[PDB]
Amino acid sequence: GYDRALSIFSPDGHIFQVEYALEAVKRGTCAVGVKGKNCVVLGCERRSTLKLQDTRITPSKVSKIDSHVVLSFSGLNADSRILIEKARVEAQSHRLTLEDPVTVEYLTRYVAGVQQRYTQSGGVRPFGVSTLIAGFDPRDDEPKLYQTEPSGIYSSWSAQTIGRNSKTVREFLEKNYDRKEPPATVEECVKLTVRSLLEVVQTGAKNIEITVVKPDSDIVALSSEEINQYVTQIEQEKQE
Amino acid sequence: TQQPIVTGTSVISMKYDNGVIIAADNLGSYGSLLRFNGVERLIPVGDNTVVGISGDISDMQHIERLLKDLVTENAYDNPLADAEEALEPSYIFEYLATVMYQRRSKMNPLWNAIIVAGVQSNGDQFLRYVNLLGVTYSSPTLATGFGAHMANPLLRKVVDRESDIPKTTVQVAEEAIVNAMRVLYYRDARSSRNFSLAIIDKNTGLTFKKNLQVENMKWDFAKDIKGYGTQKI
Amino acid sequence: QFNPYGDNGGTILGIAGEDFAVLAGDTRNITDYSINSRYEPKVFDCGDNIVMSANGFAADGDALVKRFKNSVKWYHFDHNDKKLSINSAARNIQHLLYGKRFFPYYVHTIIAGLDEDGKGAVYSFDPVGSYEREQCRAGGAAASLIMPFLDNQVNFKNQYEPGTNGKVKKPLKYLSVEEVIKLVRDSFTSATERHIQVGDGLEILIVTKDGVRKEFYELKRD
Amino acid sequence: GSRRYDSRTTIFSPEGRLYQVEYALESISHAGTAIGIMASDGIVLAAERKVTSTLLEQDTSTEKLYKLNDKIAVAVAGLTADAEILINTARIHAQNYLKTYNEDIPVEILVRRLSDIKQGYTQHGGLRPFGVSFIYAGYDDRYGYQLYTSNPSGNYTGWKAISVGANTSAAQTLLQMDYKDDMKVDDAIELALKTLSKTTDSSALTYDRLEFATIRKGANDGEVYQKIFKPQEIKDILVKTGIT
Amino acid sequence: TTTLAFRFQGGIIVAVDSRATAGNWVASQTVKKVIEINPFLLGTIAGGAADCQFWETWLGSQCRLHELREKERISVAAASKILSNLVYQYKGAGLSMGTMICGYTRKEGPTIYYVDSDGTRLKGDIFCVGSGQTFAYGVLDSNYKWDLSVEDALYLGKRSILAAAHRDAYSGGSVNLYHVTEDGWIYHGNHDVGELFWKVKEEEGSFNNVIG
Amino acid sequence: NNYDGDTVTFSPTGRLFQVEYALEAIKQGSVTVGLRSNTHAVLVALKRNADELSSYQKKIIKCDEHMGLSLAGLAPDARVLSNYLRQQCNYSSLVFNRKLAVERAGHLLCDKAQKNTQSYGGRPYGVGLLIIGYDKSGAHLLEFQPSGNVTELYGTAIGARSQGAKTYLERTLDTFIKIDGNPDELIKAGVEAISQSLRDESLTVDNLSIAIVGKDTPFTIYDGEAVAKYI
Amino acid sequence: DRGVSTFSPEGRLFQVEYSLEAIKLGSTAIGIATKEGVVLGVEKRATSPLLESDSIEKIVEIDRHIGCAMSGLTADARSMIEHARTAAVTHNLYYDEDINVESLTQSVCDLALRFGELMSRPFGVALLIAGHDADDGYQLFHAEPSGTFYRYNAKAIGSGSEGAQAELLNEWHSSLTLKEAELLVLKILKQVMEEKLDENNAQLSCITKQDGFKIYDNEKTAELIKELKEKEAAE
Amino acid sequence: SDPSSINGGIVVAMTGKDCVAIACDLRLGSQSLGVSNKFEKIFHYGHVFLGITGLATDVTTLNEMFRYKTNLYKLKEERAIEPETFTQLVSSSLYERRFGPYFVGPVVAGINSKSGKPFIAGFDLIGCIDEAKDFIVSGTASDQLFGMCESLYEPNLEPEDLFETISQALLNAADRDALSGWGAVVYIIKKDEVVKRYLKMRQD
Amino acid sequence: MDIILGIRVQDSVILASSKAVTRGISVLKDSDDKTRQLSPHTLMSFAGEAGDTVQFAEYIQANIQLYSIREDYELSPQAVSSFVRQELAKSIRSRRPYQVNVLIGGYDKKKNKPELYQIDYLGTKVELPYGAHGYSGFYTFSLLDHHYRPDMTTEEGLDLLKLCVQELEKRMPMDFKGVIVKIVDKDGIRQVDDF
Ligand SMILES: *[B]([O])([O])[C]([C][C]([C])[C])[N]C(=O)[C]([C]C1=[C][C]=[C][C]=[C]1)[N]C(=O)C1=[C]N=[C][C]=N1
Ligand SMILES: [Mg+2]
Ligand SMILES: [Mg+2]
Ligand SMILES: [Mg+2]
Ligand SMILES: [Mg+2]
Repeated sequence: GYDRALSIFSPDGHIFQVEYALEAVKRGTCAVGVKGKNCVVLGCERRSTLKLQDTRITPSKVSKIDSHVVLSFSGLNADSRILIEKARVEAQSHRLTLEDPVTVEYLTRYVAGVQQRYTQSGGVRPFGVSTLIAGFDPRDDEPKLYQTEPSGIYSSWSAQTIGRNSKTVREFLEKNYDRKEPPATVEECVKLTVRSLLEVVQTGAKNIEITVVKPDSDIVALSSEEINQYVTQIEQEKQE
Repeated sequence: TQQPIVTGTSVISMKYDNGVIIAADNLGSYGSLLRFNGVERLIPVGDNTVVGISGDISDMQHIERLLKDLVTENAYDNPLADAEEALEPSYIFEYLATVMYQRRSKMNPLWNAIIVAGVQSNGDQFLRYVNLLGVTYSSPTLATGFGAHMANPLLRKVVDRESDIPKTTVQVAEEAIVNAMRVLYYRDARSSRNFSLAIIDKNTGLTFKKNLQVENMKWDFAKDIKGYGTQKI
Repeated sequence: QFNPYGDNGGTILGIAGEDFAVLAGDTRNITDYSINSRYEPKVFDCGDNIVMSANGFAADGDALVKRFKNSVKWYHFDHNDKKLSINSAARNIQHLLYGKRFFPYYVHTIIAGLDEDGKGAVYSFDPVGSYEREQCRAGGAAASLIMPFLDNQVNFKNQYEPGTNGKVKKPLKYLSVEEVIKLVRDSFTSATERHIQVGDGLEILIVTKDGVRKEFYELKRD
Repeated sequence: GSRRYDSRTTIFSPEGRLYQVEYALESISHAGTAIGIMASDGIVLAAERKVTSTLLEQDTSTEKLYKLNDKIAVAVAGLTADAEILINTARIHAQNYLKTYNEDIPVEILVRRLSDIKQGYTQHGGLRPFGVSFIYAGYDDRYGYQLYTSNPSGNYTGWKAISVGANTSAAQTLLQMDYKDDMKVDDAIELALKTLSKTTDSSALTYDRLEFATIRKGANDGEVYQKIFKPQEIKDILVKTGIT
Repeated sequence: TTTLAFRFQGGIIVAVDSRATAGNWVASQTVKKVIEINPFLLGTIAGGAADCQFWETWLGSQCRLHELREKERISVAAASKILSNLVYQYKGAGLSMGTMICGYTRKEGPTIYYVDSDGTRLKGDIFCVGSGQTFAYGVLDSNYKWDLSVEDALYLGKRSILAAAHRDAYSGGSVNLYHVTEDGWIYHGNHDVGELFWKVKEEEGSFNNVIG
Repeated sequence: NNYDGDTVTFSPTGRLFQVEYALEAIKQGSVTVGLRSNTHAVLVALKRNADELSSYQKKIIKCDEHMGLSLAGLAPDARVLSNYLRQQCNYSSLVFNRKLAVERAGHLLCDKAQKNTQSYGGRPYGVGLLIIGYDKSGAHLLEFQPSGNVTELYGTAIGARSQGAKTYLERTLDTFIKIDGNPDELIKAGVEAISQSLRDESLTVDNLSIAIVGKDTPFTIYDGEAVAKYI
Repeated sequence: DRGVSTFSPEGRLFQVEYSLEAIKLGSTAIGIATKEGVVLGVEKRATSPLLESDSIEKIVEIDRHIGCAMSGLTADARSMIEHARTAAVTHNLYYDEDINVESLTQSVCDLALRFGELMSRPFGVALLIAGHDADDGYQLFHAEPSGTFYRYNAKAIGSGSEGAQAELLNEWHSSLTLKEAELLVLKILKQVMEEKLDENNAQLSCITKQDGFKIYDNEKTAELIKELKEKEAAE
Repeated sequence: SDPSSINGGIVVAMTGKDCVAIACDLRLGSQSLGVSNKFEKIFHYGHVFLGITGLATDVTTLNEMFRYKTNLYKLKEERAIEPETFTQLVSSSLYERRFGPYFVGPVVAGINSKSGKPFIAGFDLIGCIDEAKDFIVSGTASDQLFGMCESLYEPNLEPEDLFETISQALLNAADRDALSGWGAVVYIIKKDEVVKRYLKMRQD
Repeated sequence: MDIILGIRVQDSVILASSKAVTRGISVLKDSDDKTRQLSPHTLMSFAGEAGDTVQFAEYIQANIQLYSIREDYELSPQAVSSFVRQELAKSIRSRRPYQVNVLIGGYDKKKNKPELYQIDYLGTKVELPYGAHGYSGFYTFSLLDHHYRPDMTTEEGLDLLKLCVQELEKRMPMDFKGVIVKIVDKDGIRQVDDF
């Protein structure tokens, strides 16, 4: 078998293949995650260079791992499918052996472990993907939002963004998001998520995707018209 | 798992004051057929050890090759192969015992009973048994097959415990072995008159005697035995 | 068909004292109705103040003891010459035995020594690794003859105090090393009388804080 | 040892791109243009054969349009030999699904499987990727008529109308201009041929330089028919639309 | 062997006998048939001694690894399923095991799982396992209520083992009592049958058949 | 230069640079001394510390009751090779009821190190070893190099500044060989030998490490206040 | 290019030396051993204020009597911790006892050099393994990706290591109490950290014979930080 | 115990003038217990018809297997498989499981689309081809079917006459077998039309 | 385990499964649910050798749930039954086969029809209006042959099911401790708590 060490250290103590995998994430479309008091919202960018697309059948950016957990990403699209599949398998495997669905932290730890394994295995390159994993633990009403990256490190976030122009939207969230009092309702949380994407997206038409996840496996994806109403309200308030 | 085909019968042995004696007949039986009359079942290893083997002859020949190969391997990169780092009886036995137990553990045994007789570097007598099951034991007298039932009782009258070993000379010990071989020829239906005997002494070394025969047999009284009870003529 | 198991007879006995422990075993080795050896050592010093015996099928018995002695050696290498405690040895032996669960070592194993508080300890095993610490245990061919005698004379079972008539039990006073050796010798003499696979000689290993001492006694040779 | 000669096909550039994938896409950009157009009542697949000869036996030839099963077909752009390896794998995958569930494979599931195979060659194994881009035209009872594309990266996307191979930039602009949602198959046939006729590097578009196919519900009652056009049938539709 | 465990108002009662036999030979009267997996999990054992000891000792190692990895104690359901999935791999090989995995957690409450070497895994309120299980069931079923005091429930478990120890030839020796609560298990002593029988006979007025 | 990328490449003058670079790791390592008489064999090792808060790296490893070694270079490689010796000594005991000869132990180490110098992918061992032992032919001392070369000697030293101790032993050859039935005097000669390799630092209680094996003396290691006698 | 297990002309493994440079870029971790216990402390170093700092797990339990702190590429440490936990529990299964801290450390270090062309590169993380056993008492070990481990009375690893180690040189003595050690870790962490030290961006832990390994709460650490400020202002 | 007679069932095939016929019963049972009366044993891949008797799980498995293989054949060959070629494919597929065989009794029937020649064939469980001119029988009442076919059959029968012969052969054979019956189906096959007829028979 | 029944009526599928779990001479439990929900509109009951039954059912459950998440779509009962059959057909020629018989009751939301499939451990699939495994069918099929009509309501189906259980309770030797009844229709799966 092909055993070649592709991910290796350099004189300055860097693993370039892992760092170049982050550059692939930097190229990817923007993804954002914001958690409220009783909800989490995942926002995603759709680049409008691709028109004449069939939005019914085109792979959606936000993927369900289980009925209570979701995964969005920035980076290579093909690579993301492999992580999502493994995660979905592990979710069912956990239910089978532990007789309880995965916690969001556990699912994140697994996905992050897979990414890490690909940074010190022979004959493989790292995943060019960073993920945002969000949801609610079984029988728990506390919102959860985690991030992973090609190196394999993971951590929890009150709010976070990844992908192209993520530096700008992270700047927005850092001043607008208050920890002492987060978005109390679903509306407030979605509004803040759409606002943060509007700093980068360009047009607020079919370029913004929103997915709301609530406790007890209550996940729903917003339509074009529903999102367009948020876009209208934000700009009308801005004209002042 | 197999069955033994061509087989060798008893191997008998005992310790004496300055060494050990071992003996075995020259027959290779094929069931009830006394097929091969010139089979050597005592195999010397160096000038200080003799391995006596009973049971399956094809497996005996395999073991013979293993020992021959052991001497070759010991000589490799060994300037003291004919001195301090020569093969000892204890080394040769433990090797065989390892093999026998390994083979029984794979359910494919070497169908043999083996007695390793010899003298160690420090002059100590070595005599130990091992068989197809990997079972091992030592005793002042050791015997396989029918020998266990008929030879041991006779040899144990000479050396009954450890303290009787220094009191037993080579002449007395050899006499007991030769007598035991005669008794086996009287009573073992798969034995032969012709046998080999080996003495390993700490002073006079290895003496290997071939083409010995059972002699001074009592048969004359047979003429007086008539019928099976009431018959007179 | 080839039968990979055999029965080499013999019998072993472990007794735990207050600050000592003994492991005894007869020196006879047999197959069927023949004697192989009148003196074939069966109880072994395995280092770290632990004595061991694996009675039943001698080939498996020797293999196990050999592997445990090996385990003691590698325990020193891997853990900075640390002394292997009797409880740790017992657990290790369970894994050696259960490792061959589907092709067992056909033996009844007993180990003896001192625990980490300096008190006498005896551990007993079945062929497939089940074990248990005990104050008293006989194993092997004549175990059925000896154990009841030990229940009576070591643990004072079915014994009460005169005058009270079944109300007050006999108090469980401790036994000295001289008192234990008397019970061991009588156990084997009695077993020798009624069991054909027991006889020739008795070898006792006594374990104390000072080390491992040996004692040998003659038994009937018929 | 052998390390000296290893090209390292599965690594990132400093910019975060997969060298071999990018170069494979450059190879595909020189391949004959293939167009897929999806309508309300069917799908059209059109493709241009590359600089043919008069002595090429056309009626028995097949380099662009392949049949995966009765419901799904693909248009190829790139190395034909590479494509056939993947096509045979896809045919087997469809049959495995049919054997397992006793139902025809959904289009997306087949597309995802092939796309995952391509992905694997970019992440592990040290082998070169497949220099192939597919247009998948298919039908199932869940999503109805569907158009997909996959490329050497193993990334796939859904489309209403799409082109692969040469002059996709020019071709996509023309499709984006004249395509409408309420369009029908007959109109889509005309759009496909008109788009090729303008983007082609040849002097004139003729029947012998084309492969054509449709997936219609235009079949006796509720069922789907695949029609791989014959040379004479391509010649007739070229006259009908008014190109020749 | 006789082992039982039942759920009630004050948590779980676990009671076992102490005898081990090889044919008609009594091998031991002092066997520990309750295994302390952790401060909140107990495992009973019946059938093959080595199989039971080895794998329930092994189970404790797997449960300890779980709480190191997950920063949270293992559930009774998950602990029981680790064991049942393990023995299922060995199905047909000849393992002989009958166990109750007994414990308490916040999410589950007091829970008992019966696990067996055929691969059977059952949640339930009452279980009796072993050669003398039928004798234990007789006493237990006729006297069981949810509203029992810790003191009365402990006696019922003790008395049910005694009943089986008397009638079943392969049960006896002594009775080990455990009480599992919200705050973990509590040991309630070794009770020799040789003394317990005469004590119960006199005080309870039972066993009028036997002479004493 | 162009021929040092891997172990599978000879240079134009017939040199193996990766093996020579592995040899260089030994010279960087702390000094250790070996010497023997007819009755006993002694190892003396100068242990090295990272700083004042750190412990002193152990230099001597036991292989059997009658054999052990001291290391200089990559310590993990010494752990791999000593583990191999432990197994080989142990195989000889279990199978042949025979204590492994020190000469044969050297032959096994040579052949193990060699395979790593001829195959692609792997690397040479980065450590040198001094093996002492007492077998059926008396006391022995070996010097192992990761090129594969093993050498039986009366005395020697390896590591940094080892040339000083090696010269001392070369002068003292006739004296220390005659130290029979006297372990303390043989150790004294070893401690005096390793002292010739010292600069700036001197032998302290937790710095020095001594090991010995002999006729009626199992392989035992001395550290701490047990070696204060010899300072 | 060049081999992964290649020696430099100086006699060092290139990849091992390069991994040590990655560890220097990592966040600071400090360990101090005493007769009353061993203290472990780390710098969390959150990349952004939106990152929930309590989810940063750079101090980890291996067993009840052994703890661990890390520095460098912390993702690489997960398999090392898993191996350590398995080794600790497995030894308890085989020997019915706690495993020696040194033996546990040795087991972890055996993985270090299992790389070639096994894993494709060395670990890019250093570990401070602290614990207690009956034989050698309270211990602190430093486990590198070279496969080498040193025992220490006190040790600092990460970006501010050489500056912290010099401070530990002067401050450490054999009669330190546990409380004194806790404050000393906080003192040195505060000195080498970029951002201002508080309970949210720094974490403490300890291992004692009685209570075993414990990660300190943010409320408990906050008091020790407040206790530190007062005693420094006292003179 | 005997796999070939757990579920029960029968198949028969016959040749006529420019036509072939294949028929089967509808029973599926578990020994004495009748379970299903809709279990058809005749399948078709294009114009080639395959009847399969024996163990029901293998009947189903092999149908799915030959559907699989004939579909791939058609995609690659760009034409439907013929009866002669399919017969070889069945034989090959059965023999590859020589020492772990499918417990079945297959029967092929059809008309070659190019030559127009009627074709029938039978197999044993491991793949041996019996290519008969007149008729093929299979199943638990094979003895009965042999007796009926050998007496009732004559060559060159017209499609509508051939229907009567094969139907009477099946029905009367099934009525002397405990594990066969519970309904019956008859396929009459001509070069470009195929008629399927369900027969009324005794339901015991 | 012992008795599992199934009946497909006009607009639903009803599965009935015994509650008893007997090991040897003791009834260990009298409230055991011998079924698993594979998907919102598909239910599988099971009976066979101890251990194998649950292990197989949960394994199938996990696989169908995995498919549902991956495609965001529910498989048809026909598709699920075919998947289950293949697993059992694969199993029968394994080293140690799954010794499990199953009934799969589902409501096809596409065709708006209830569907009942009977599959034995060999992988023998049949679609039926009513089905049973083990010795149950020997009593119940004759009753169902008489009374069943294809246009029965769910309430009529339950009455016909009661008549089956009464016959089993009268004539079968084993005390199976009653049955748990579950209904599968357009609205999903629900349990009849009083029976
Ligand atoms: B109990 O009777 O199941 C008991 C429990 C065991 C944990 C001690 N088992 C045994 O006593 C078995 C024999 C047996 C009797 C009745 C049913 C099943 C099994 N004995 C042993 O496992 C055993 C182990 N070592 C020595 C002697 N006996
Ligand atoms: Mg006698
Ligand atoms: Mg498990
Ligand atoms: Mg009939
Ligand atoms: Mg069936």
